[PDB]
Amino acid sequence: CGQLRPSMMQHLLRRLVFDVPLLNEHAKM
Amino acid sequence: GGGHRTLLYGHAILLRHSYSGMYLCCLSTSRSSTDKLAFDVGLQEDTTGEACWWTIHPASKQRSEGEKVQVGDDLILVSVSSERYLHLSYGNSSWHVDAAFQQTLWSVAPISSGSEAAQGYLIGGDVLRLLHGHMD
Amino acid sequence: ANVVVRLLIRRPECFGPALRGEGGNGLLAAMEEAIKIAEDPSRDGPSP
Amino acid sequence: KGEAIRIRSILRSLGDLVGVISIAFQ
Amino acid sequence: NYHNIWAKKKKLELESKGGGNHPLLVPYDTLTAKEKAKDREKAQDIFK
Amino acid sequence: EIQFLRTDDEVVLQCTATIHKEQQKLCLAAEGFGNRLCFL
Amino acid sequence: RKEVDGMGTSEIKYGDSICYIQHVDTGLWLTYQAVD
Repeated sequence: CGQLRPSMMQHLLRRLVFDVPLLNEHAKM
Repeated sequence: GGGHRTLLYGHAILLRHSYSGMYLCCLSTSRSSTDKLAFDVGLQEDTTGEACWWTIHPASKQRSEGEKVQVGDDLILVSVSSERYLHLSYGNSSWHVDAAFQQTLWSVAPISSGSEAAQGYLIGGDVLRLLHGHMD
Repeated sequence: ANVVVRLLIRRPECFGPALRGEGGNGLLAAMEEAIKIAEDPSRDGPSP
Repeated sequence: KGEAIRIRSILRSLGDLVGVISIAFQ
Repeated sequence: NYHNIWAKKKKLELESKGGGNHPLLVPYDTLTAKEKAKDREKAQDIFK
Repeated sequence: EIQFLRTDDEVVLQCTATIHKEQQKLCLAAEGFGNRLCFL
Repeated sequence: RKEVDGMGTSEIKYGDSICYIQHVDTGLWLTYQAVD
């Protein structure tokens, strides 16, 4: 409920910054 | 029903224990773990259409489907729900009946019928209480 | 798929290293057993 | 509702399927 | 700061290993609260 | 001579399994009041 | 007959008739020891 919900968005953010492959950030959105 | 129909291979059968009315039938038995993947469909009276039956298949290639079962013909039995055969395993240094995929032969034998009726006459297996004619 | 499952199930002979009834037929046991073969040694168990 | 529940239960019997959460990290 | 210099030691281990994959690791920046109490009952007490 | 298995006729099942290097012929049994399971 | 597999005159009727037992290995007959 409130253990580690919010940090997944930080993970997806850090992936989205340096996301080399196309059509990969589009599915992370 | 129909009344004393015959029995054919491939038919969907229903059994019933004689003295207790617990129809041996397709039930949600998910308990035994001797083999660690096998069932034992025990006794319970839930004759509920689809989950009701077993099904015959012949033992070896001498009689095919559609044929009438004769006396003494060894058989194979299988559920409709689990599809396991009537497995004969060995649990722990002893016998243990289960339902699995390793099939096993299963003979039958006659005991009685409807024409073989008492109507006061004696039949084996019958309980009774003995009586003197004078002293009772 | 129905016939494939019905045919696999008569002879589910995916006999892994050691489990009950069958050889394997269970994933975490065989996988953790084989990672010992894989991680330190080569593809083989005894290999450098 | 169309006889697929048999094969789905057969699949469900192999639970280790609950326990593959460990393998999903290992 | 504390438990992520610790997890940075672990990250240097996984960097030198050549990119392993084994479950026994969670850094502190995204740590679930099941393993954080042993750190909490001193990291909050210093702040107390 | 010939006779078949009608409906509504008492029967009994049999098997034959080796045990201790000997063929022990058995039958199927069930006592459904305390134990819903089946023994031999 | 010896192997009783053929039917041949279903014999015993309950209540009407009276019978007598015989242990076959000994051939003894049952009797009532009427005590004093």
